Amino acid sequence: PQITLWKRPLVTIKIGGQLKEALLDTGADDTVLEEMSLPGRWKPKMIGGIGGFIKVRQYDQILIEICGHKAIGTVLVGPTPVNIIGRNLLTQIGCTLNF
Amino acid sequence: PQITLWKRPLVTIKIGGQLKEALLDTGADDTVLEEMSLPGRWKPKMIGGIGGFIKVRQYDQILIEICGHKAIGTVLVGPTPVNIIGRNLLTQIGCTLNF
Ligand SMILES: CCC[C@@]1(CCc2ccccc2)CC(O)=C([C@H](CC)c2cccc(NS(=O)(=O)c3ccc(C(F)(F)F)cn3)c2)C(=O)O1
Repeated sequence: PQITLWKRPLVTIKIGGQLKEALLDTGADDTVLEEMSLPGRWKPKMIGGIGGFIKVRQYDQILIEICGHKAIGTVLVGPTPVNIIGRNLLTQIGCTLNF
Repeated sequence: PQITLWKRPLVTIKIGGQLKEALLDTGADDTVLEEMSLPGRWKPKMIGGIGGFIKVRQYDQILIEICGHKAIGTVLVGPTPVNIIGRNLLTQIGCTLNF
């Protein structure tokens, strides 16, 4: 698809058989999801946004479908205003910025 | 321009006669720049992101050049860790996400 930016670029994702809404965010290095359970072990990560740093749980090799497109990679879980799909997964589904 | 997302989508902008580097961010509602002076009236605003909220100064009807493309709109100025071009100006240069 081609997504214009007049509205927030919110898509449906699927993770652990659950549908969720997520923001496609080209300013994010990483993908950050609201509190949920994921399989396997996690490792600690600190990430920075406009309001400062947050502590998140890093889960590697997580299956996630984004607007119909399969991706498998790192997902961080922590206090975030919205589920964010960052460049690590935007690259996997073939996403570019065009103007 | 077609921009891949392997790396941070950083572009050159021109604002108030100054050349600056800025992040194209499809997740930001608003454009927010690190501290600088801008002409005209401003009002205080609070904006949220990862890490919580920051206080910014809001300047309307500001002209910016983004990779050669002229855009006018609201520019916020405050303690952001990076210059961010958000959707309010990305729409004006006809920027889309494609996959
Ligand atoms: C996962 C980190 C995300 C990011 C990284 C910025 C960065 C880059 C390189 C180095 C250091 C830091 C990019 C980003 O889009 C935001 C948020 C949206 C998630 C953001 C950016 C710009 C402005 C706002 N505030 S706002 O009022 O314009 C706004 C508020 C809420 C939302 C919502 F959709 F997320 F809800 C979007 N925009 C928020 C942020 O806070 O940091």
